[PDB]
Amino acid sequence: WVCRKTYVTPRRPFEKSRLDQELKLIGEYGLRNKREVWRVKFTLAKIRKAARELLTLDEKDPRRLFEGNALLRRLVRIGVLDEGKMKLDYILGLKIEDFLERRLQTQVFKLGLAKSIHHARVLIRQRHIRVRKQVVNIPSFIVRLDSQKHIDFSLRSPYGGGRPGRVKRKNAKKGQGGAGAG
Amino acid sequence: MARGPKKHLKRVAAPKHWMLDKLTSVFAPRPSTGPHKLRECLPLIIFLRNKLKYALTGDEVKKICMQRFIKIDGKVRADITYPAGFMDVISIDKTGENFRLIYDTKGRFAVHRITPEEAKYKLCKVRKIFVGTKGIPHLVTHDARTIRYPDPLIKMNDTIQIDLETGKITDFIKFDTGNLCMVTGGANLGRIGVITNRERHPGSFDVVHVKDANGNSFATRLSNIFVIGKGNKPWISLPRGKGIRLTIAEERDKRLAAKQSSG
RNA sequence: CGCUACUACCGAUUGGAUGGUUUAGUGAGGCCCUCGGAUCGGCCCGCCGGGGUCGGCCCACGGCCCUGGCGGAGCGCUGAGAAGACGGUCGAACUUGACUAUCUAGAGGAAGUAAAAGUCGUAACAAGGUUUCCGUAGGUGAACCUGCGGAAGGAUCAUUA
RNA sequence: GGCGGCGGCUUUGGUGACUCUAGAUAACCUCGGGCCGAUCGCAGCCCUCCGUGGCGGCGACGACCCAUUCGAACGUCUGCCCUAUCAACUUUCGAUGGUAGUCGCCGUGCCUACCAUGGUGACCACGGGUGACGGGGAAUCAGGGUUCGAUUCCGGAGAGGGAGCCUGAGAAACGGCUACCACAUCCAAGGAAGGCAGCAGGCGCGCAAAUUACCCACUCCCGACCCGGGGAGGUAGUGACGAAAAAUAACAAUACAGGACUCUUUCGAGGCCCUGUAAUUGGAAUGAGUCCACUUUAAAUCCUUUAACGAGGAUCCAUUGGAGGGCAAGUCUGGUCGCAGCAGCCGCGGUAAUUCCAGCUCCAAUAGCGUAUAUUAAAGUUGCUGCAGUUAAAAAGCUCGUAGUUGGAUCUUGAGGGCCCGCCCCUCGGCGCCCCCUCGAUGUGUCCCGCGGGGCCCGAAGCGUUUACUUUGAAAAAAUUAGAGUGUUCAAAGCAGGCCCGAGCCGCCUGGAUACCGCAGCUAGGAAUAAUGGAAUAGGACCGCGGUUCUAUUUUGUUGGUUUU
RNA sequence: UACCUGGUUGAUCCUGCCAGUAGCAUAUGCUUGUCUCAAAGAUUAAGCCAUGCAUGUCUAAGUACGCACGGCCGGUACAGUGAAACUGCGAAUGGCUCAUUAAAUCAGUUAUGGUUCCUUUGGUCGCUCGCUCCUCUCCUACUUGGAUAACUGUGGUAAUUC
Repeated sequence: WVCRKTYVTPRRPFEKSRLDQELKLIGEYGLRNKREVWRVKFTLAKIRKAARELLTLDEKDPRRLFEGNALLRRLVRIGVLDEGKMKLDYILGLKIEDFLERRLQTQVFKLGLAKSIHHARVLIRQRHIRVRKQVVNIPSFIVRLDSQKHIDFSLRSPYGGGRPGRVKRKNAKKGQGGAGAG
Repeated sequence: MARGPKKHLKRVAAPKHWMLDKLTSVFAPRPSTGPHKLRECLPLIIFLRNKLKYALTGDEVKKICMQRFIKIDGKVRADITYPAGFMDVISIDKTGENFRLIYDTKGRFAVHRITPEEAKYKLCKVRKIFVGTKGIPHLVTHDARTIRYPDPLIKMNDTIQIDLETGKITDFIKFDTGNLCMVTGGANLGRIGVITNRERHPGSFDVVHVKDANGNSFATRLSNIFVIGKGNKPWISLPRGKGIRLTIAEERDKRLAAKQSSG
């Protein structure tokens, strides 16, 4: 019924300084393409302007407060914003990479079995982790505060604890047929 | 070509106060004709399997109406979509549960278990008082229940405690200033409280300045004013959401409370 | 002015095609109303089947009456009522021309653009060899020439006791 | 008390508003032609009493006659695209008004009888143009603005085009009919039978559009009705419309190539971050798959669940665009030689081609990317914000001059607390007054006073000239969209959700916010601002009253008479 | 995201359009692994439409005389069930499509005290208030009359839902 785009397109086609700046955020955080740059770029333009409009509203407006204190809380429940500052002036000062750190990928690179951020996207994509009682397969997942407290091995990752699929068995077959001579 | 009236009704272009969903089911219950105008009305099937949720399919609700377990206004109902309006009790004849249809100040129907003392009478603010043929006065209420021989001191907008066992009206409450009135409609839906003021105009379009229980004073027309008895004297219980008025910054303090606080 | 395409123009052919009207015509077609009586029953009476009564208390069958049958009878005089049909009513519509619009053929006319290296003269640019240009008016193969009044956008912001 | 005096009781439902309800009398009629059961199921009774008459529920259906519901259709206000190379229009045909009636569900020139000449326009009427269904809403733009609305909604309109009838409450029904007009069938030639802009599907047209699918289960719908039926709809298919998530392998080890580093005078060595590249892989994986299975739902289907299998490599191996600039990345390599081509534009190619054509390398995005066309911005090149008009486009030959659009000045409202308030130059409330049930003197009734109703007249208020304006609310389809609750595993999104108890918790529980309403109106605050009012050869306030006079009706018990206040 | 970029020329500053530049939404070029969503005969033919199908329906309660089915259980009419059939209602709506119409639709606001409405919600059902009782003789109330479907067969029909 209703759908929308979650990425964005700038009005300048070739702005090579920006084009290699977008190559950084992929290499700094482990992204697929510039769409993963443009996905958070699609969001953060709306976030600043929502911070801008509530700032230009008159104070003690519930549409400024009750929406905004939700928007204060929604940005803090995920742990991107901290509510120790908690006003619209600082929400004008947030960036893309505050969300990228709260993605599932970098927190796997920060914490757990990831040696690289190539590796950190793989462990989500090849489902070695459970973030809850949840095989979570999305690297752009952007996490909450409690979410960083239950990222484990998955029970479908047969290494680090899990039911065997066909791979540690194959890695057993590397010693039981790769070394068992049949 | 609109060669007759529509005998079909679909969803979302449906009343929102029935609290239906989006296009998940492509048809509406479509209440029948009856005592109340069709938007005031509420289907039983919304109250049965979408509010109390004892059923899940429509042919069951037909057979539940063939069970005849439903008495609306104390009267046996076999309609899945009965045109039941305001202050209409619903006697669920098998669970022993009475529920009187009143509106919230949130904007929703209240699943509201009144006492069975409060189920015999419902308060209908009257619709007309007319001297019928052969010199006979009458009262007819908003649910079009034509009652011969009214009270000889009542006038317009008096509330009759409509004996739902019989019709055949019992005692009244006179339309008086400062009565409790569940204000319904517009930005003042579901608000109970005293009247304290009424404004008059020849012709049409009279507004009624109502100060509710919370102190919200508002001028909203007498069409939005259904009298429910006497001032600071309710006659059924107060519905959910306090039935007066609620603020939304407080409503998040309400919505955080009993989720994960129960069981 | 030569090569030469594009394009509208215009155009005989009272070209053609399509659509919209419109005069009046015809009026379908049902509706209203006028009917109509194809026809179907009731009442009738003749006769018996029963009942009753006044052949008869044998008041009985039957006469008679009621009714059952039945037909005739006046088909009386009704109840119903068909097709048809009356005149209107709306009016499909079509006709007749008129009428317009759209589309297009259209010989060709006549041009512009394009199209360029084909041609004259040298318009005009330096004051461009007659400085420019307006209006207008003629002229001149043409660029244009001239007159009349302009103008400076000229080559003059500058001529005196 | 057969009355003459004098007094006394002295009596009608609603609307802002109808000649409203209601009343009555005189009736009226409706015929085949208003009405109050010749019915049907379920079931208990009483009988001076034996099989009937008295009779009671259950509900069937029905109608009298109305409320209702559903509304309908007509009438109010506000609102539409383009055109003056459309300026006046409308009736001979009623155009417009009245009266009168006809008719129609009814208002109505509806309609005519009849009368009137109306009615209306530069504020662009009248007319013409628009794929003009309209709107809810949609896309884009800082804002200002700009494009869309056949399109999951609302309302309208037609089912080939008209016309006419029908049925029913509702239909000129094209899943009626009748005929016509344009199409389509059988025909045995008489006749008979037909209209997908229903689902599909088909062709047709095109640039352009999927099942001649399945199910009445979900959704609802109609019924005599739980039952059923439904191409409504659901379901899948079709389906880079488009959208969402985001793979095609990491990872080290190795080595180098180093950047810190440490040693070293540096060198160099040690030294990791490593990342490319090497030979590799090493465990370590993963569906992309395949697949038992549970699942799924109308049945399914997919999904998710998966036992199990499915990567060391040139792999299970991404593309589509660009490098002459604009425009990122080839002053590559070859060929070509103003050729072939390329090049939106600016431009290469005429031989040592950075424009070709390729190779290679690079860049770009990426399961997309590119093109076409369309439109929005950029564009302050339509400039409302916010264009330019001496010489680049753009002040008329000049002037008056209407519409047009603009316009000069000018009238009054201290305290409380560290601003806030009312002030200054009758209908309510209500200080008073009398009446009345009277309140404290007094308990049909006074003198503390209407406070109760008032009545009147005040501070107060209809006030006095009003609006624009602003402000208040109401009203302001849903969807949309803004946006709250909400972990859709993120997300597109949905309206959700969360528990304890073993599973007897026989449950408990959050919810499903709020924002928006052209206008016109409404509402009520404001009264600045902009218009706006009056006393002019005198008018306004005061029962100043006066004399006149019309008439309205209460009491004189009543009526009647006249008479007055 | 409130932007510009390239192009007049000997060079320059302008005006000024050109062309690049993003959004889009079909058409399409090429290519495409998962998993969630899905527009889609509007453009062009409101074209013709083949075919498939798109509104049916019985309650304990209209009529059971099914040739049925099932039973002794039958008589006053009796069947349990019940095709049909007649009777009751929908069939008008739904879907589809926007050709059409320019104050017209439609939208917002109003009003029918001009108008009609199945259905449903509720009242209304003894009577002629006795013809100053036909309604006590009008004596049909324990109930009326005839008249059709299904049923049957005769059938005709190129063909027909004849």
